[PDB]
Amino acid sequence: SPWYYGKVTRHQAEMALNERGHEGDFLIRDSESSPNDFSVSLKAQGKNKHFKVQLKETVYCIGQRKFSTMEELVEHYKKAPIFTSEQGEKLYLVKHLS
Amino acid sequence: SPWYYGKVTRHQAEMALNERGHEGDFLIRDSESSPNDFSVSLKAQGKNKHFKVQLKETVYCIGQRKFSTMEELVEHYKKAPIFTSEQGEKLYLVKHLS
Repeated sequence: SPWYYGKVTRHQAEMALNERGHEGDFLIRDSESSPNDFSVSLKAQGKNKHFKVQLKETVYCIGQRKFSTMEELVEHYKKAPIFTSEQGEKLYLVKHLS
Repeated sequence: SPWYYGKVTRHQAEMALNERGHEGDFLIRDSESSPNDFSVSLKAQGKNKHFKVQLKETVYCIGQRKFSTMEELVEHYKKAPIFTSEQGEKLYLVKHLS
């Protein structure tokens, strides 16, 4: 993800912008105040500004369950059944078709 | 994303499972019936079963706008202002801090 600078703090973002930033230069970093979100830190008018960007990450929903990644979904259904028949027959995922 | 097989149709998934699939083998493909979602196609009990997986993709929210990717967010704010002061001074993103 080329658009992401680094997990630098608000203060560290300012230090970088003060050292080598110019009008309109920006960086995108993890938010300190809200660790799962981001901040866009911008040099403008001789000052540094910070804008919060809230992330609602991906949700994979199947039946009544929700997973943040497809890998998690897959593993879950190797240990718990993805379908139980009415005869109680539990069907599980075993491995990917090559 | 190693977990994704391909944009094969329901019928093509069955053909692959019939040709070389065994009990518990599965593949994850785009859904035909709902193109932005997925389907898990599983061989179990000599039969092929298909399970819908709904995707709510990532949302990046900043102010009053929502974007599906950070790249889109960035481009948008190079053409429209990310902040307008009360003097009407429009601040835009220009480029990434190296």
